[PDB]
Amino acid sequence: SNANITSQALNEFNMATRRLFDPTASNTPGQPNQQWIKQINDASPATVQKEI
Amino acid sequence: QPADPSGQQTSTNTSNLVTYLTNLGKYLGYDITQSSKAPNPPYSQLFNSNVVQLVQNYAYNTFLGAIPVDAMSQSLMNFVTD
Amino acid sequence: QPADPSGQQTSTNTSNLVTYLTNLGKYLGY
Repeated sequence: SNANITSQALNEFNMATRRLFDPTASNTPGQPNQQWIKQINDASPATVQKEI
Repeated sequence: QPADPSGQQTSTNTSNLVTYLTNLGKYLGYDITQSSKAPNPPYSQLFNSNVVQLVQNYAYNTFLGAIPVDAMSQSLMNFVTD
Repeated sequence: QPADPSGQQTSTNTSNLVTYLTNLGKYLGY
């Protein structure tokens, strides 16, 4: 019902490069789930500390 | 009326307090004077804990499963006994 | 009786303090 296919190498890739560029992210300002850099640009100090 | 010096001194102290709070806000990197530029609503939690949690769980599962194991019996491919 | 300006000044200062603390809390993310 929610079967999702992933591999070891693919998961490592999506782990390492989900914070650099995300093809599933939104590239236009004003939408949610934007790029990680842009989200950091607006995040609070506590949020970026947790992300660290 | 006879002005109390305590009132004037407290007025100067409070103005100094507001100035010093503004300066501290500026030093920390924020502009405190206007509430509009402040975040609304504020956010303290992670961006999206659900998606990252899913990624970590899937990574743990993939590491556990991908590694090739001796497959001759159900009790022979175990990683940890009890 | 006429009001001493010190009281009004302190009231405005304290309201500004309330506002500034709320903005600082919002900026930190709370």
